[PDB]
Amino acid sequence: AKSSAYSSRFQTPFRRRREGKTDYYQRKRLVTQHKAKYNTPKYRLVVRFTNKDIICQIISSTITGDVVLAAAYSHELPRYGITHGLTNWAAAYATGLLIARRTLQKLGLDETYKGVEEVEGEYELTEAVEDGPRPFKVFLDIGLQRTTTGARVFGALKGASDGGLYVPHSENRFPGWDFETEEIDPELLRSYIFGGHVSQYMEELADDDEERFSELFKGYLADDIDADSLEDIYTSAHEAIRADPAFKPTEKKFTKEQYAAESKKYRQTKLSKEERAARVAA
Amino acid sequence: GKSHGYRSRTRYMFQRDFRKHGAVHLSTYLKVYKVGDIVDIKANGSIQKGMPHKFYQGKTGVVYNVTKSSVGVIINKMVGNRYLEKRLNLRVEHIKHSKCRQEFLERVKANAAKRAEAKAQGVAVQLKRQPAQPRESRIVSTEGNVPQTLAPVPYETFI
Amino acid sequence: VTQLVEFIVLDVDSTGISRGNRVLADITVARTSDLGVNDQVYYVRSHLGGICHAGDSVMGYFIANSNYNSDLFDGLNIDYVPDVVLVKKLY
Amino acid sequence: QNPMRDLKIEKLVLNISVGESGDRLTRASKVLEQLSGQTPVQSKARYTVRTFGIRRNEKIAVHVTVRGPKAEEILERGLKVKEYQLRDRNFSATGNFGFGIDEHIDLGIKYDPSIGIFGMDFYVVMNRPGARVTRRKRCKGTVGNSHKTTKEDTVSWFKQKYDADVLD
RNA sequence: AAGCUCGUAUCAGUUUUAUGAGGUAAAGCGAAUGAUUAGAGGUUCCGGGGUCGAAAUGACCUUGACCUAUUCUCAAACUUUAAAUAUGUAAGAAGUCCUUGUUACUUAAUUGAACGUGGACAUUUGAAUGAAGAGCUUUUAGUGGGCCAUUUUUGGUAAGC
RNA sequence: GAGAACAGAAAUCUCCAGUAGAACAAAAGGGUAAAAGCCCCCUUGAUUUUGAUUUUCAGUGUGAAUACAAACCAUGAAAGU
RNA sequence: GGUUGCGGCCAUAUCUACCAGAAAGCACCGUUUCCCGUCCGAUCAACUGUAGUUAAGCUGGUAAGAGCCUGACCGAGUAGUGUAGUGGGUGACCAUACGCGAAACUCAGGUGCUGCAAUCU
Repeated sequence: AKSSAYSSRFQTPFRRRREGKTDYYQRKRLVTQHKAKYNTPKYRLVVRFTNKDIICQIISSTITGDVVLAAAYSHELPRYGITHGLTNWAAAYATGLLIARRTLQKLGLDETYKGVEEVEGEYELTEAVEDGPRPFKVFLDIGLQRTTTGARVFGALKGASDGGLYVPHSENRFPGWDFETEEIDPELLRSYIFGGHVSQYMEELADDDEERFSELFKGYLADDIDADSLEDIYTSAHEAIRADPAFKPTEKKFTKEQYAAESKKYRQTKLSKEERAARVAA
Repeated sequence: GKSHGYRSRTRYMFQRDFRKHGAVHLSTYLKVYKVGDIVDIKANGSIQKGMPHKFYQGKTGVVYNVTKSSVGVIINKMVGNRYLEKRLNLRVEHIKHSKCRQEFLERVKANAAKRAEAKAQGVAVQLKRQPAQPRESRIVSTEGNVPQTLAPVPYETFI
Repeated sequence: VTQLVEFIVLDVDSTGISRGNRVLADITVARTSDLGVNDQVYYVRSHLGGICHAGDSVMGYFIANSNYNSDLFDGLNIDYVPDVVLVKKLY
Repeated sequence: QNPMRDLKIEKLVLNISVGESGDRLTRASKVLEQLSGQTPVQSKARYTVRTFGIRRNEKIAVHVTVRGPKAEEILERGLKVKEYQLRDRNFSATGNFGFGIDEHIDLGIKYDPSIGIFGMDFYVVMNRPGARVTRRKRCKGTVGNSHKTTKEDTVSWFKQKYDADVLD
């Protein structure tokens, strides 16, 4: 019941906007470069959370399309020992550590700028080495996530800063920030990094309500991983990332063309004009 | 009273377009302007800051200065009996390249290609352009082609 | 007339002089805009003697914040200029 | 089909249209507080009509929304007032249903003569699971037509539970 | 007028190739926007501009607040598409290409930017036609009441207005 | 447009449709939709030093405006502004 | 070839009505101790991929659909317009010569195209 004049005069918005994925008021401030640099691409750490998966990328800008420099996902963590809970706050920290140690390897700034290793959860950012090359500067891109303190997003940022990447950030949206005094609690922040907020809740739900301890946390009981060993999972996991962040891919099966030979069967094809004209004739 | 404001008589010239309202697309910002490039000026209606005056709509200049958001463009404007050399600072939304210059830079590469190729053969460089020549003599075919006779038509109203 | 400011009257103290309009009732008046959250009370003689009671809205010229640029007003004695001139009762 | 295409009782919006503001408005707020168990929010006027006696931004009316399992129990207590009987009206074309009562002392807790007598508007919304897609932020879309709720589907639902009549 | 530096300099009230900008003529009203001439009622759905008031439950006068029902019109101050004439720039030596020098700018980075060394490309060196030379400088007289014609027009009944 | 006690032409509440038919201190013309409108949170960059540039232009003034540089700050998680 | 993340160009991509979708990815979905935010864990926060589903989203198809985009001995070399005449006409305005030359309409065809990184019978 829309008039012909209504569809005649209609500013159809851009393709990424009516699908609802990209803010274009934010993108203009992230993409543009100070024009006296003439070529220098501005690299954006894109951290996107779907459910049951974490996506982290390092991309640049070009008029043809964005160019991916390096990327890692949450489902690569079972290679590094983290099986269950690969979408919590702590696995988000491990993924940001993974992209940083990977992008410093393929670029060349690998041996220097190791970042912090004895991680205690205190706000500091990487410093430039005296009489050496400057560290690699990557800005954060959040998309459409509402910015609240204690989020999963800044955990992926903290893994990027500890890996050695230069990410400009404040200490106020980390968890444990106090409202009245403007300080951060480094002891309480260190809890969230190694899965303390989950392993604490494995205690209270155990004795009080056994009915949900079978339904929830079922992968923990299947492999028999108790609450106090959860902190020892991530500690071995971060050192596993420092060893070999090399990104070997998988085989997937025989080839690629067998995948295309399947997917042709289930999509429908367009009718021709004369086959259409035969249907109008009947 | 008269009216000589900074944006007078610009009702239809600073309008945006039909079905092109809204924010600008991101290949406007990603293009690169080096010093000396030939640019064209078309004022964007939505971005009010750094905006060219109504004279310079449609002119063509040379970039001498590059800064954070803007570029410096020189325009030759006549006044009286003399050209002056006036300078502007336009943000990058209002500016765009000139394709007449861009076709020149790829014709020089073709002109350098033909000279180097003809030197391997050794004669007849033949590099200048020539305008349209009067055509040569040729033979038309009436084979399967009888010349059709026409005649002027009489007058009818059919109004 | 476009410079009138709403005032709210607290009480009326008449001095008993009266030509034809119940002269010189010392009206204790406060601003409409400052009655809510402030404690600021003005104190002024005015010809609006009998027609004014407690809690009435009156209009007035407010000299204490106005920078006039007359040479006649500049050629005065400032410490004899009142802060409030009550003009008319509203409603 | 059947398997997930199911109705539910998403929110219940209590309303009390108080005529003019004052302490009588705040005594109406304590009614909804002891009823819904939550702190009610207050609404301001949009315009000045002056035939009803109201002015703009006056905090004229209160309302409180109840979600979850507690919304069904207040809904059951309201239908007992009108004996599970509704008109041919009261069912919107979108599929939602609402009804207004008066004299809230007939149901509920007590009389309590200090607080007075008040009449409520009950309004109930209905949807299916999967209605998040219109409310969410990222990748916002609209629900397809066969999944939408209708007037005819709600009355067919409302007859089945609670044994009620749309008799008019 | 006095000349000065130089004498093929690259300029030109012009065209062509290429590429910009514009919103008038014409089109459109079954694409948005759209007047006109008139104008009857409904008494706190307002008072706006007044005026008189020992006050406000306060009066009197007026434009009315309100069009409460439909009814046509097209367009200097209405618009999707859009000429003709007129208009901006480019057609190389102050250029292009290899190569590596400079720095306190810039880059994660001898990455970029800008200006250069050394090497290569000359008589078709990068469209047409013309060039009583090209370029710069000093100094001063007169003038600062205009008028007419084809075309486009505004005020006006029209005018040697 | 369809629904809800008193409640009607107009109070408050709910859903669907809604390219701006609203709003943006004011004249008109532009401009703008995860904003340049509405509602919250924090702040004084409405500051210091002087040059270049645009508009009316004699390329003088005056007013208004644009883009920088050196300082010092505001805000934001940040790009930036 | 199908998905997802990030885009480029911004309706051949939108709008309305019905249908189909293995695999995996998405998406609905389950809970409220913690960081956190609301009248309301609906929105955002966190927690589990667990109890369950392709019903929606999403993608693909169909329609002598509405819209939109290309064309054409379509309309039309018509409307307008640059120069020329001691051309016509009381005029209004109209023919000619050398030139440039549209719009609505009519018909025919079309219904997104692609860059990077990953993953899928």
